[PDB]
Formats: sequence, structure tokens, C-alpha cells
Amino acid sequence: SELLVNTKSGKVMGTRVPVLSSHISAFLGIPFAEPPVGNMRFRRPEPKKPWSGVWNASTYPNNCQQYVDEQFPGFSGSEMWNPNREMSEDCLYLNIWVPSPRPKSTTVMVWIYGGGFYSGSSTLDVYNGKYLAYTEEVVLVSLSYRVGAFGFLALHGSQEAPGNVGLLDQRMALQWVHDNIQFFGGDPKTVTIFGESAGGASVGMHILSPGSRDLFRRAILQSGSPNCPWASVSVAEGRRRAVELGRNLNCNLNSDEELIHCLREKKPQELIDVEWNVLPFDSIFRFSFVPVIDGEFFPTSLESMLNSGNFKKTQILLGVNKDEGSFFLLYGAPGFSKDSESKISREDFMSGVKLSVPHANDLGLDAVTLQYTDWMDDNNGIKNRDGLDDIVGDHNVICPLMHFVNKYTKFGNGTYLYFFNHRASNLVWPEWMGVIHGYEIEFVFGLPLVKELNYTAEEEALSRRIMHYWATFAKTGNPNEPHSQESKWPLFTTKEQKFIDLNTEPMKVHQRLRVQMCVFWNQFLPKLLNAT
Amino acid sequence: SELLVNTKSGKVMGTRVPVLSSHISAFLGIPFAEPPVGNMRFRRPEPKKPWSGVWNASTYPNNCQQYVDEQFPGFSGSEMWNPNREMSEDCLYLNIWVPSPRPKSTTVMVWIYGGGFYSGSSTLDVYNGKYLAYTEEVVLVSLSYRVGAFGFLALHGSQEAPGNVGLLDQRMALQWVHDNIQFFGGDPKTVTIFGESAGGASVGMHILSPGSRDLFRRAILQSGSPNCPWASVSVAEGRRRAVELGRNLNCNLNSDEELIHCLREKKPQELIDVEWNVLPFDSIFRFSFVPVIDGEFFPTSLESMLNSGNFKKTQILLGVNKDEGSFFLLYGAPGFSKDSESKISREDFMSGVKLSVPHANDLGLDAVTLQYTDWMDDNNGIKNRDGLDDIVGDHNVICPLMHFVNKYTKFGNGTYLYFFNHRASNLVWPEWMGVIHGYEIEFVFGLPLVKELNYTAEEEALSRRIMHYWATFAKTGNPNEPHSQESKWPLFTTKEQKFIDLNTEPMKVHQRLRVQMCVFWNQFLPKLLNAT
Ligand SMILES: *[C@@H]1O[C@H](CO)[C@@H](O[C@@H]2O[C@H](CO)[C@@H](O)[C@H](O)[C@H]2NC(C)=O)[C@H](O)[C@H]1NC(C)=O
Ligand SMILES: *[C@@H]1O[C@H](CO[C@@H]2O[C@@H](C)[C@@H](O)[C@@H](O)[C@@H]2O)[C@@H](O)[C@H](O)[C@H]1NC(C)=O
Ligand SMILES: *[P@](C)(=O)O[C@H](C)C(C)(C)C
Ligand SMILES: *[P@](C)(=O)O[C@H](C)C(C)(C)C
Ligand SMILES: [Cl-]
Ligand SMILES: [Cl-]
Repeated sequence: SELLVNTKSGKVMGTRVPVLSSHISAFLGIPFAEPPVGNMRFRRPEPKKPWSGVWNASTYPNNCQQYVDEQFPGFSGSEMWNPNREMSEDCLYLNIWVPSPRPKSTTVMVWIYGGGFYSGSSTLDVYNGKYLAYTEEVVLVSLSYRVGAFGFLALHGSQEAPGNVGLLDQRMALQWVHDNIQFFGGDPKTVTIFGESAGGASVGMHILSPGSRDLFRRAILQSGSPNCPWASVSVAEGRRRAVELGRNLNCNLNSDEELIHCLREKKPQELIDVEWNVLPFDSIFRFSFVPVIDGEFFPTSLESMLNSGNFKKTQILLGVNKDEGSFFLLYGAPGFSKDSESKISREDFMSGVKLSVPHANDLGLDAVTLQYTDWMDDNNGIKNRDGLDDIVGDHNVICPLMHFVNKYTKFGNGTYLYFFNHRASNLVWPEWMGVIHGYEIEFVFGLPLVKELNYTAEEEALSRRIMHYWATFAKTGNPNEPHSQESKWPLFTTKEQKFIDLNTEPMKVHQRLRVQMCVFWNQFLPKLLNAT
Repeated sequence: SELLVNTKSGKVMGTRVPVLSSHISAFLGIPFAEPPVGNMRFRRPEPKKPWSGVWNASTYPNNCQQYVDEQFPGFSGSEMWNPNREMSEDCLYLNIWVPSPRPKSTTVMVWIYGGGFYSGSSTLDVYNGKYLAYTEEVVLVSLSYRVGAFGFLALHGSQEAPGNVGLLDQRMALQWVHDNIQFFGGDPKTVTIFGESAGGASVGMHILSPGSRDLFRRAILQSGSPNCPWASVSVAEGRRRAVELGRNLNCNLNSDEELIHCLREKKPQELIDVEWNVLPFDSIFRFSFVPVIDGEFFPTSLESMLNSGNFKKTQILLGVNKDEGSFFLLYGAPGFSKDSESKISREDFMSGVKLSVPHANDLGLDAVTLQYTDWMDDNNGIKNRDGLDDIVGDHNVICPLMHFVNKYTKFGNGTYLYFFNHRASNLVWPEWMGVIHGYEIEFVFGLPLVKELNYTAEEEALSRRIMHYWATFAKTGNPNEPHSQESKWPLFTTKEQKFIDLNTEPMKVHQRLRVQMCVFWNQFLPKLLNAT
């Protein structure tokens, strides 16, 4: 039986799923760790104990416990990111889509969801692996990992809540893929990890962490990089926020043991309800429980690792969307709303700048304002709105990614950079938001191939082009088909810094992505802040 | 006799001078102060004692003792600025051009030469007042004043070398004009002071100083403003440089009395030979002996005077040239030379930035570099050369002037702003230097009306247009002829910030002159430097 697979953990039975007038096999909700429940809350994951009989892998698993977005009830633009299954702390499962007939030793791609480390689900419609697995003939895996305090509460020095456990959940799923994917017809020596936003940061973190490097071959990072300002905190800051969470829940704070015990007694929703209260600043694009620079998962600072070439040397493919900032401004900044053009007054610009760079002193804020204000036309509401989008996008996504790409490329074995700038014809969000954080994912996963979803012909073609770049890259370390006539995606090099756009128009090659602003964010501002 | 005038100081006999197929009267070398020689060196000027008989005013006076430019011997571009008469400490004289027949009560314009406070002469060919006096029917006066240490050595607290004596020379010439110009047919109630570079700064300083305000009606400032970073120093810095001059000349430094006595024994050239050695920094566009913020000539800081409206409220006309920086880069910065295109390497750019902003710390230098580097094309030699021109021009001339105009306009009675951007057809300097510091002067003084000087027809027309703006402004407080059909030079207002270009093409109105860079120079950089 094509739907029966024996693994080192036991037998699993999958399900035949229709896809684009054909079918493939899906193995959904396979456990890769023991349920991290009770006294196991906050602890490193434990390998799943093997089972007897046949694991029923016909249905999606529970999602991890998380904050749920209720800002626009019933609206598909926001609800498409929310858990679509029951939430449980029992949530460490993976999903595999397998071509039919079962392959022998094919390329494997492992998806790591984003959600700012506070949310996310492997089960979202937009992460349905069937289209990519079917079209490009890969074994497509999606893993899961604990988010929020359950994944990232960090009391450094404690073994009960050491931090980074969600990253260790991801590593354990990669370990399981390494050990077992061959039985599904996957080649464990040709595994590509790929992820978006926090999943992109996570991919970079596995590139860096000595304990993860050997578990995959190559990597794709979408709108995320390990050095993003929101993606990690120090052990002191992690400790502070954990104690502040305890304070919110009226915990005994006299020791780590007392705090952890109190926190373990709470219902999951109790933690989630006060999660946002522990942030040190009035901010946007900052999240409470995130990876911690611990000296173990990350042996030294991210900057010193990148500078010294202390990371996995392989090929990477990565890039960003045109309007990375707009999502967070909409949700978090005055003057921005879903149902208006959100033209921004000078005053709301200033408020926005302060929220966007919460760690800056007044001089730093002046620097940012000067860098992004057109002083020939400073009361232009469109320019102010677009300026803020750029500030938030450049600071949180594009410039950290550019800093990563330039550091990585000095030691790596091949870099391909993209700029995704296609606004989908059927987008439900307002026009002012442009090409939003997260909205390339639907193209990467082939949703535009589905008739009922109402994409244009050109959008289907774009999706096929992207799926083929991603999968060819996963296969070979190069997104370009050898000896094809199509226009080539050039290698990013330190010298020429080339990248391509990704849209429905003929591909163009560009150079030096947002270089002017990234010198400001990567070189000048940090120096200014360190001096003053 | 038209050439004989009786004044309160005694009788003067002038000379009939040919001008443009006609003639006018010139009274050259009239004394307005006692010779500031011997024990009077460094002291405030004394009014000239009246004389018996007839003062022979047929020939140009001596020029004040100054550093003489020998960088390009025999080259007209540089030598046109050098003294063209014998140098003497006996140099406090003025020149008057008077229409023929002698007017009754006509508009008076008083020219104050530039030269960075270290040089300058009233007698330069380029300051020949005959063309303007003849064409526009004004009484044209040019004054003189002590420059270098002779005018500006400052030992605050001493009455023997108090500082600012060159500004007091200028005021005494204005006093003489006030008291005597009526006899030459001038109206002492309608005197316009005008000057370029240090003369423009000087004009602004008379606007500010309570002791000067009553001596003139209105004012024109060309490429200079009183708040320019090179135009004044503190009393502490003036003292330091005076003592350092003494050190260079092996003076007794035990007291002001000992230092001044030593300095008074020296031949003028002895002072001049070591003048440049007292500067505190490795710099360009900085001069050794300049006006001092003394609490007397200037009652408080220039910034507090400007902020509180502590200045003469009247009409002003002022502006700048396109390439204010190039002169000083040519003379003072590596990579720049007279006979090459002076394309600038990244390395010479950095050296240039450091020389241009000598008071900045390393962070400030980084700020300037970031503000003026095109990071998409950073090795472009033309862009680097042009970037440096802008840095030097914006920092030293344009941005201080813009700061002055905006402060002044809040309290004043009418502001007219220009941007002179015509490159003269017969310019002897290289093309890379563009529209140079000082090169509007020839247009203001009507040299393009002289056939033998080889200007184009369009340049003559531009000169006539400029002379007419300047003189109509001097007459009425408005450069525009009432009820003429020509296009109007609009008033500069706080709200609309309009200015005109001045070139051979039809006049255009623009707004917000170099506003982006001037926020950097006037607001951000000073804040950065004060914090770090
Ligand atoms: C990626 O690594 C491979 C293998 O280390 C590089 O290929 C080698 O390149 C050197 C220098 O040209 C050759 O002498 C070897 O013969 C190559 N080996 C093989 C197996 O081809 C390759 O250049 C690297 N690619 C990038 C883009 O850095
Ligand atoms: C495997 O599971 C299939 C779908 O199961 C459904 O979800 C689980 C969690 C239960 O709630 C179950 O009642 C639901 O039907 C079944 O259709 C299928 O029969 C199962 N196969 C075997 C061999 O057990
Ligand atoms: P990143 C901040 O993890 O973003 C998530 C995936 C999204 C829902 C797209 C905003
Ligand atoms: P400013 C620095 O006084 O400039 C003088 C007049 C010139 C000779 C034009 C450079
Ligand atoms: Cl947009
Ligand atoms: Cl030029």
C-alpha cells in the first residue's frame, strides 16, 4: 500500500488527496516529540516514543497555543493566518506530501511557519503542500514548534525553562526528517529548509547553530533573517520579561523554581492574555517571547558568528517583498486603518517613527526622520504613509536581511537574492498596503494554480515560475535549469550585488537592494546609538 | 566746479572718468579715519582730523596689509583678487562715483569687499563703481577696512587690541557717508550697504550690531551671512589665536601689554608670514583673524540675537551662487587641481570631508559622508567631486545664509532671495569649478557692458537686469519696477519660501533653496555634535 509507510518510530497510514485533476499521498499529523505538557511545559522537547500499530495520519494535527488575531472578525485577510484547528499544548506534529507513485530518493523541502514567534500553524490553507509537491515532484514537509511563552520563555541558568525550546522543536522535527524521510521516498541528504518571516529568521538560526547545521543541505529565507531586531533578545532581557509575565499572573518571584512552578499551573490562555504586557517599550514589530542569545544554541553573538564565518557554508536563496512595513503599521500605529487610504499627518508620522524604532534615543529618532522626510513636501500624506512603510520594512526586514546576505556571501557557496513586488489581483487588503509581508507565500505554494481562487493567468504563470525556482534550487543549489533558454537569475556576489524582481512582467536584474537606506540602518544608526 | 566738493572734513577734488561713451565724477582715496599706524595698530579707528586746502582725490588709495595669493602667478583668475595698489597700514580710505551732472538727493550704495576677513581691496577692477553709478544713477561708494591681524586680532578685556576693529573701520566709513554724502548729491537716508562673502557677512553684522543699525537704510548680502561658521569666533578662541601668533613671533607672552607691544614692533609682513599657523584645525574655509562675539559690537550670541529679533528690521536682498565650494577645494583639498577635471577618489573624498567640517567628531563625519554619498555609485569621481563642492558650499555659505533668511524674515520688512547660476562665457577657471564664489560680482558691477571684456550679448543683458534689480531695490526696498511688464521677483515669505534664479534664460521662481541639506546643516548636525 502506497499510503502505508514504516518508520523508525512505527507505522503510519496516510491519505490520498486530490490535487489539480490528479492525486498524491499526504501523511498529516505525525508526532515527532513527546507532548510538551504539564511539567514538560517550557522544557526542551523529548523524542517521540515509538508506537505499536498504525498511526492514523489522515488528518491535520492540533495547532500550538497562541494569541489569536481578532482585530477584523470574519475578514479573510487576517483570519487566513489564525489557527484553523483546535489549539493544544499537544501540538508537536509534522505533515508530509508525497508524489504518487512514491519516489525513491527525491529532493525534500521542509517548511517552517512564521508568526513573529508568538503564533503560526502548519495547517493553514496557504501552507497546503500538495500543489508544490505535485507540480515539482518533491517530498514536502511542514513542521511545527511551540510559540509564545510555551516556546520561548527564557530563564537562563535554569534547565526547566532555558529558552529556545521552539527552535529545538524545529530541530527535532528536522532530526526526524533526517532519520525517516527515506521511507517516504525522500533523500535525507538533499533537504532544503524554507520559511517566511519568523520562519525565515529560524532558517538562518539553523544555519548558524552548530547543533542544527548537519541536519539539512541548503536553505531559503523569505522576508526574515536571524539578525532581525525583533528575532532575538539577550538572556538578561529574556529573564526580565519572564519575571514580568510572572508579575502579571501574581506569581511567587523569589526563585526560578517558584516562578516556573507558578507558570506551569496556569491554563495556557492565562499566559496568552498577559503576553503583550511584558514588552519593554511602546513598539510595533516587537514580540514578547523570542529566541535568546544563550551561548549554547547560539555560541556567541549573532554579529560575531556572521563576521567570523561561524555558520553552515552552503547555497542560500532569499529575499523580501516591496511593502514589508504596512501590516504592522495598520495594526499598531495611529492614522492607519483598514478602510481608508491612511494618509498620514506630520504628527502621526512622528508618532509612527517613535513606535518603529523604540530602542532609539531622541537623536536617533531625528536621524530616522531626516533620512525619510522629503523636506520639499513634508505635509504630503501619501509620502508620509509610504515613508513609514519603508521605515518599518527597512529596519525590521530588508536591511537586516541585506546585512545577512552580505556577511553570508563572503563565506558561502552561492547566494540568490529576490525582490517580490507583485500585488495580487484578488488581494482583500487595501491598496495602500501594497505588496504585503507574507503575500508571496501563496505564490510559493501554488495557490494561483487553483481555478476557484480567481487569480489571473499571468499570476498562475508567476506561481509556476516561483515554485520551479524554489524546487530547482532545492534540487541543485541553483534556481536556474541548466541549458534552458529562459532568462537567468544571476548569483548574488559581493562585487556586483545582483538580484531579480519577481512579478508578472519580464524578469529584470537589479543591483544593490536598498543600499542607501541599509547603510543608514546597518552602519550609521547603530554607531549613533552606541555613541549617544 | 563739478569735481570740487566741500565736506565736513574739508574740500576734496575728484576726477572726470570716462564710462561707456560718457563720463562721471570719481572721488578716489578720501580718508575717513586717522592712519591706524604705530601704537594705533589693533586699536579702534579714530575719526580723520579735518584738513585745510584741497584733498587730491584723483587716484586710488593704498590697500591694507594682507596675505597675497601666489598660488597661480600671472593667472588672471586669482590675481584679479590680489591688491593692485601698494600695501600700507595707512589704508583707511573710501571711493565715491557720482553721476554727472551731480545729483541732488539720490540713492546711495556702499560696497563692502570680501576676502575672508584676511584680504580684500576697494580698488579691484571688478569693484569699479563707474558702470553701476552711471547706468543706474546712484552715488556708489566703496569703503575699506583693516583685515587679518591688523583688523581682527582679539585680546578681549584689552582696550589696545579689543577685536572687531575692521568692523569698526567699516562703521566709521558708514558714519562719514552718513555725515557727508549729501554734499556729493547723495541722500543719507537712502543708503544701501552691499557686500560679498566676508563683505556679505559684514553687512549682516551691521544689521545685528545696535551701534551700526542707524547708519543705513537697507542691505544686500551676496554669498555671505553673519552666522557663517568661518565668520566669527568666541573671545576665548580669539585670545588663543592671538597668543599663538605671539608664540610664532617669539613674543613675551606674560601679559596682554607685553604681547601687544611685541606685536606692534613687528613689520606688517612678519605678522602675515605666520598668520595661517594659528588655526586650531586642519581645515579649509577657515580664517585666522575674524570678528569676535564680544558682548559689545555683538551684545549676545548671533543665534540669540536672530531668535529674539534683536536686529535692524528693514528690507534685505540676498542669495548665493551654484558652486560656492569649488574655490576652497581647489586651493585646499587633495585631488583638486586647476588644470585637470579633478575627479575625486573615495579616499580623497574622505580627506575632503574631514577638511571641510574640521570641528566635527568621527560620528559627525560619518553623518556628512552618508548625507552626500550616492551608495549606488560611490566610486564615481565626478559625483565625489561635485559632492564635495556641495558639502563645502552648503556648510559654509548656503545653509548659514538660509538660516539667516528664515530667522530674519520672521521680523523683517521684506526679503528677496536669489540663486545665481550663470557660468560666464569667458571664465578663466576650469569647467569643473562651475559658478564660482565671487563670480556674480562682475555682473553686479556691470563689467559685461564693456565691449573689450568679451562677454556675450546675453551676458550684458543679464548684467543690466541685475544692476537694475540691485539699484531699484536700493531705491525702494523692492527690486521690481512698479507697473512694468517684466516677470516679477517675488517676496520670500516664511510660508512659500520663493526665490528666483539669475541666468541668461527666462527667470524661473523656485521654492525652499537646498532645504533638505540645510535641515542637516542647521538642525541635525549641530544637535549630533552637541550630544556626542
Ligand atoms: C562552491 O563550492 C564548490 C566546491 O568547493 C566550488 O567548486 C570548486 O571551485 C574551485 C575553484 O574554481 C575548483 O578548482 C574546483 O574544481 C571546484 N569543484 C567542483 C566540484 O566543481 C564552487 O566554485 C563554489 N561555488 C561558489 C559559487 O562559491
Ligand atoms: C483514520 O481517521 C479517519 C478520519 O478521522 C477522523 O478524525 C479523528 C481524530 C476522529 O475524530 C475520527 O472519529 C474522525 O473520523 C477515519 O475516517 C478513518 O476511518 C481512520 N482509519 C482508521 C483505520 O482508523
Ligand atoms: P512574521 C513577523 O513572523 O509574519 C507572519 C508570518 C505574518 C502573519 C505573515 C504577518
Ligand atoms: P569670501 C571667503 O570673503 O571670498 C572672497 C571675496 C573671494 C576672493 C571671492 C574668494
Ligand atoms: Cl503602495
Ligand atoms: Cl559643475
